[PDB]
Amino acid sequence: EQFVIFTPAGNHFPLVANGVPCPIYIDSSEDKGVMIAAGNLQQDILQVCGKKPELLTSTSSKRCIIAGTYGTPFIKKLMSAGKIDKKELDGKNEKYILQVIANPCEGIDEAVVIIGSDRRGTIYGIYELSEQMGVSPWYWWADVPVMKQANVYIKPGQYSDGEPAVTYRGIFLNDEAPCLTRWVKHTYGTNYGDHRFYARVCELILRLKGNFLWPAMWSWAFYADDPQNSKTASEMGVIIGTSHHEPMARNHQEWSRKRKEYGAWDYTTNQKVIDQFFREGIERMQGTEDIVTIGMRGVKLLENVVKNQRKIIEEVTKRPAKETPQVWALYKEVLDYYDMRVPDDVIMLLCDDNWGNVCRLPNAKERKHPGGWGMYYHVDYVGAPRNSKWLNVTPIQNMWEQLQLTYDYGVEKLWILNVGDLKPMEYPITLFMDMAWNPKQFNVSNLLDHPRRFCAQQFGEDQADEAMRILNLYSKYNGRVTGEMLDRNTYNLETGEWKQVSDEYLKLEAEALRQYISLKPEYKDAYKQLILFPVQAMANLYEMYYAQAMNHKLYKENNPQANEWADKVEQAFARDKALSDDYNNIMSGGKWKNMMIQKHIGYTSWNDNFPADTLPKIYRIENPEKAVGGYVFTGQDGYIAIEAEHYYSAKAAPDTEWTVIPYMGRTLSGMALMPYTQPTDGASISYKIKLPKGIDKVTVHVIVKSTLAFHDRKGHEYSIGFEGGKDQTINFNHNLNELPENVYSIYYPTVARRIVEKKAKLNVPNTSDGMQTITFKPLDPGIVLEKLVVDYGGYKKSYLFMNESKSKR
Amino acid sequence: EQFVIFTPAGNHFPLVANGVPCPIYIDSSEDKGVMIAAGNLQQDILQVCGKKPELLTSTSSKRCIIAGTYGTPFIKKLMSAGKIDKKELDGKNEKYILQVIANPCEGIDEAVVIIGSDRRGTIYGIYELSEQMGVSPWYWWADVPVMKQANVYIKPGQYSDGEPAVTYRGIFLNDEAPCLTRWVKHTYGTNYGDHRFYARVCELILRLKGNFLWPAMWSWAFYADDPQNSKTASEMGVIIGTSHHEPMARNHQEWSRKRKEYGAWDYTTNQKVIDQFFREGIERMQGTEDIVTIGMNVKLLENVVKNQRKIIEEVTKRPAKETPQVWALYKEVLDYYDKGMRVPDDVIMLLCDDNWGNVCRLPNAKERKHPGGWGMYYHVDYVGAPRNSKWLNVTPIQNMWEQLQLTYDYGVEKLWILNVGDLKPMEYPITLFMDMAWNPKQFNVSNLLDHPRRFCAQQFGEDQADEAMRILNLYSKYNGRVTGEMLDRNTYNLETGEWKQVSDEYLKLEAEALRQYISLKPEYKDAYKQLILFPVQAMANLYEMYYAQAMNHKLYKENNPQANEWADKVEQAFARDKALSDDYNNIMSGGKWKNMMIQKHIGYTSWNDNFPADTLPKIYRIENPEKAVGGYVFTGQDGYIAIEAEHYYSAKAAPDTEWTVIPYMGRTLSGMALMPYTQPTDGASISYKIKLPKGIDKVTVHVIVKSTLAFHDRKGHEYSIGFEGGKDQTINFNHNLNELPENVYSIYYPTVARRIVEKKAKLNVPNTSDGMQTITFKPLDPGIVLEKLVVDYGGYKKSYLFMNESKSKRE
Ligand SMILES: O=C[C@H](O)[C@@H](O)[C@H](O)[C@H](O)C(=O)O
Repeated sequence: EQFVIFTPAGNHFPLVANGVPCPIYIDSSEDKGVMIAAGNLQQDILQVCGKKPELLTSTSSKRCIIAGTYGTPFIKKLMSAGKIDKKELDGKNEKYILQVIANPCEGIDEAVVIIGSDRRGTIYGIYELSEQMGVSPWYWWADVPVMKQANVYIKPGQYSDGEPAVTYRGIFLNDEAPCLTRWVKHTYGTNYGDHRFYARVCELILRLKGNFLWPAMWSWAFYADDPQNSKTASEMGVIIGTSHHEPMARNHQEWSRKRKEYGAWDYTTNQKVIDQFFREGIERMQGTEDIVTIGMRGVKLLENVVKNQRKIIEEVTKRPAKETPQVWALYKEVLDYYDMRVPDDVIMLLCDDNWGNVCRLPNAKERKHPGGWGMYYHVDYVGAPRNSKWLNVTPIQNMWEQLQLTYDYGVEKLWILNVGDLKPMEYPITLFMDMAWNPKQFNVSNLLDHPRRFCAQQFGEDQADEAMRILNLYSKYNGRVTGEMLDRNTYNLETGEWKQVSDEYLKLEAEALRQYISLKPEYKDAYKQLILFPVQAMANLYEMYYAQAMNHKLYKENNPQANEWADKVEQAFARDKALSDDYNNIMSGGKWKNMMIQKHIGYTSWNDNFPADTLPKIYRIENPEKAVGGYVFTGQDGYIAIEAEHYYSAKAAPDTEWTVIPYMGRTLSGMALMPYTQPTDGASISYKIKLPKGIDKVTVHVIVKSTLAFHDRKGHEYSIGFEGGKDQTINFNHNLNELPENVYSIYYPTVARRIVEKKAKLNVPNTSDGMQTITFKPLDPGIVLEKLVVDYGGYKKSYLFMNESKSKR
Repeated sequence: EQFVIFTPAGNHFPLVANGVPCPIYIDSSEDKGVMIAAGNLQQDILQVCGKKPELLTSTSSKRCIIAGTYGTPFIKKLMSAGKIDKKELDGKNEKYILQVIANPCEGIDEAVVIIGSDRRGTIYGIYELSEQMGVSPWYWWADVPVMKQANVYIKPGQYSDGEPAVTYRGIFLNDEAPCLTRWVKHTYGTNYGDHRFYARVCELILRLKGNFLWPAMWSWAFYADDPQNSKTASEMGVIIGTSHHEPMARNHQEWSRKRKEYGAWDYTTNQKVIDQFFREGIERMQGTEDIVTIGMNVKLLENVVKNQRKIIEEVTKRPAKETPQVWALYKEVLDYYDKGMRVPDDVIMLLCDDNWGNVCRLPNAKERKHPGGWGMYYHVDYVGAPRNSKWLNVTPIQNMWEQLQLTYDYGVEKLWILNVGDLKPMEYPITLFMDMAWNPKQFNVSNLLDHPRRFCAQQFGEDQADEAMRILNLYSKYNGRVTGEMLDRNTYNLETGEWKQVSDEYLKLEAEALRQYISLKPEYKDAYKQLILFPVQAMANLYEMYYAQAMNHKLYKENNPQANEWADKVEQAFARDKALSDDYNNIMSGGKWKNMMIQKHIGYTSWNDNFPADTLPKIYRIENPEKAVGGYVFTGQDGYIAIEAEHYYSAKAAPDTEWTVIPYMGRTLSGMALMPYTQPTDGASISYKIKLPKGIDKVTVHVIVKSTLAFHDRKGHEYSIGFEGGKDQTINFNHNLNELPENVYSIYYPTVARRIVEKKAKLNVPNTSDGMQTITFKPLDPGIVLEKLVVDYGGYKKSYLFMNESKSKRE
């Protein structure tokens, strides 16, 4: 695989040495596609080493790069210069051989030689070299830097990716408004995708070793909007197709724009016009490799359409229909129809369910279909049950798992990926393309090596593992539920599931942020696009909805903590906006402005009908300073853990106030009678609980601050007991001193941990009462009550004394 | 309070206008301390505006700053001219008045005037002006940037911090090796703390408005190592003391270093030498404001004190009461005092916290009349039982406040001295401590957090204050739970999710600190790292290390090869701990703080750091983890059994297929699928062994498979699920997952978007003699990916992740 190294070494070809690149020889007979690729190679080398290689007029230099395409005597001489068997490329599809060859031809001492079995092979060779020299396919589309190199040497040996397993390997730009469309407008000034735009797309497809494109078709018409569109793709070597409901090489919008003139999209009543519309599509794609969509939705009718479309193809081409590549999509009713006559030569394009699951795969008879089978796969969708157009939400595993299946069932003629706006599907696109190239090189053991190599490529070797880990995780997390379908109820609040997934995503963000700040500066934009932004956007969205669910829970409980969670919803909502603003406007100098504007907060339907991202509903407790006391707890799972601030009522001693010390202690806060200069006589603080009826004993754990015996050598006491029962008086610190028996056995162990936990076994006075009241009475000043746990079988020893039990006030 | 503003305004004094600072006049009569402070003021102004104010030779400039100290004739003349009453300062302690004054003296049209009741007051005035112009006390000690200003104006009015509530307000550099000691050696090129180092310390103390210092005494001797030490402190205006075990103004090391000559630290047998050692301490500190530690059976201790005070009188030719003295009551001594030990009236009785921020003893109402007053020695760093805390700040904001307010309310107001360890990273507690000692009654529970908020505003700017304060408060609280040294895999409860909770929560805090960090203007990054980010990251990571270690041990005991991942995480976090500290030491602030963050903190088995180095916590790895598959047995708890599909007991593949784990596949752990999908599944099964309570006769089993569709056969995919000893229930999980009108919107699209298919099967539990059940999943069609099973017998709660996996072990 890896033939480029970045240090000089003997019997290694010096492609760049001491900053100086060798020149490039392309024979002038080569297709313009090869030339375009060679030109990009030149530029890539310039990016790599700082000097532009010369494009040689003739076979004259000691060391150079030679690229060309099988079928030429120049290339024959070169293949027997040396020792490359014709059978390595003869009749092969989209294959290159890359090899350092000594004395390749008279006037050249040594060359790295790239020979394609056809022009795309040659292109793929060229781009393989470009890629291995450190120009990612994503150098432009995700601002992946080209690491500068003084030296670039090529290993001896013969290098090939072989032939692609899947014949046509493509993306479909779709769901393209508003992001791609406004981005294109912003970047190119055009209210359509013009050839400058499609030149970038096509360069990307080819660098990814794809060869196929369904252009954007919502409001654009690839063939019609810019007469250079087709020529650009075609000369670069990208095969163009149309989506499954765009027959006969016409873009949907060519009809829609002239609907009043064309009239009805109905074959039974408007056939002459539709046939002619069709005919013109075929005429226009003659001379190209484009694949012709057949069929039509306005069974004997559909066959007649297809019969007629194929006649039209024959009339236009003066060739049998079989010689024009065709695809018939088995998209909906049509699949039912098929379960109908389809000619042998036609690619039967099967569809996923729009969510990455294949619906139908051919059986063993079906697989004998000479035209082959296709798969149209989604990583972006607008439709039921809800649009997924925001972030990548395709788990790496799921794409792999269904594509391996797809290939194993003999679907190998055509793979086409709905990529939405292209960004931010950069990774799945790459996986898709690599899998279409060679699905059998992938198995469960090595799957993650793919995102690993991708991350090595995008962010460097030293970042690959950790970036891959995060890429894999965010893809998984996002697979769970799309941002659009995520809301306050997706996850279970009461079980801790929501907190778990929210905390987990934030942990992933922390990690992504560590990685981000560790990057060399030139990787930051790519990492932001490919890793950090999706992670932060989703982690924050999670927290928003998590905080919302908490807000609602606590609001129903009349607990003024609801207000904090409301703040968090507002903050996260604002953060969502700041994150996208940064992606659009700041990142990459605003190169991707409008690529990240998809509405995602406010869906009440499958479609994003609603105007804009909108604040999830939250509630606030008015006068939260007064919303204190009145807490009643319901025991669950055998215990009641009570944060001391959640008292039912309290009564202060004279010249004192029960005071909440927020954050005090290990958990929520502390309650203390203040000031400490006053006796506490008659103060108490009471907690109301609901035990299951019948529980007759509890062990109450009382957690106070590790206050020491500062006022009175006897130490501090409080009493704890049920209303209606006997109060136990506990002296919680009389042993917290330096006396030999105490100093190591209890004193130092205790004080370093800042709390004192005392247990009181209490008899429940009447086990028939609905509520019990536990009352804490500080008998000495300076006692800070932090927590109580009423254990009736379920308490598990916990440093935080367990999650607070259910309550409401 | 705030008298500096940063725009021009009428009736406001232009201290800096147009980038140009007005000059400074200090009368020649002023103490050198004031001069030193005025010199720093000059520098500070230079930092702020870019131009160094002139130190005027004489009272000749239209506008200038004038600072001086009550009692000089120059200041006398100045106050009896518009319009400052003598009573505002006469006899006041460490007070300033700062006031714009018109025609303050012959030759000056207008001045901002700072008048201290004494030289420290003046100094504090000066530094108040520095601070309000934007020079934090932490400008050097935590690299807090000085926001440049073209214009700095002073509000009219009279400004004062009053008198400090607590007379002596100090820090104790302690536990100082290896960090402070090596940092000093590295920075000052000395093997001891010299006067240049102590000048920085003293500058910090004075800018914080403290006045007191117990210098580092482990391997250094402040008085002896550099003869300029004492002079420097003394002339700056910092009072020097020694720690409670260093009587009579001798540093402990002065004894230790001459222990052969000396020799026994025993008053009963080596009194002549010890008395002389003492006498020399008192001779040496004459001329200074230093406070003399006294003390050293009860009759013996009284005799020592009697003799120390005779020595003080002999040396000073004055009554002992005129020499400030402090006698620490900890341990036996406190009992002696209770038991009835006579302490002379003039002595400051220094009470001690428990080394962990809790006061041990406060004076009662009678005791509080002690004329010498009372002291509190408070710790935010400690080397001792039960275990050293000398790594990070671990003092919750609330705790320092809560005990210090108590301390003050009980009339302990002569002397507050804070053990600060290496000083860094206790920057915040030190500030809180100093501000509280200044004025404890300024603080209450309702405004407490405004203190760290102002601190964060000051250090990181206004726009960062709230969020930095929030993190500061939280990390301080989190650290208060348990010290890094005392934290280990057993601190938190693993089984309840507590460990995960606190680990995840700290990492969330780090995420937040990181957001904040990367939002900062670049000049704040070093200070924020020192003050917020590093402690947060260091602790969050430490938490994860120990959390991962606990998980490792749990899973290892279960013979579950997942243990290995957790082991990786322990190694990684261990390595991260090192990277974090390396950055603090070497990269942050250009390596200014090299060696300040080298404390050992991973490896404690006992109270002291007497182990060679931070060391990898013990982890265990399952050898041959690819073979450590199957053999899982689950124990139901809480009314359900949630089973990740990979955790099967046994499996049998169909011919030419292999049960294959697809890691990460699905919503939780992974997926199990018979591969490849080109083969019929005839006879394949995968079985899970569970322990139900024997009373259970029916369960609803939720079977979670990937939303695979009917790709091979229009009938769709089936599997069977059932108990060994019971009937296998066949479920067709996707026959309805198609575009047929009945299905397309009701079930098809709602299902596939969520990537899974959950089917419930009510199963009867067959009666087994073992109490064990085996539940068996049989894919009858290719391409089925089993992800999870939940066996619900009353406890299942509908959950998107189908609830935390139940307890299991294998083999
Ligand atoms: O914790 C402090 C160090 O262990 C000692 O040098 C110190 O002298 C004593 O333990 C103290 O804390 O005052």
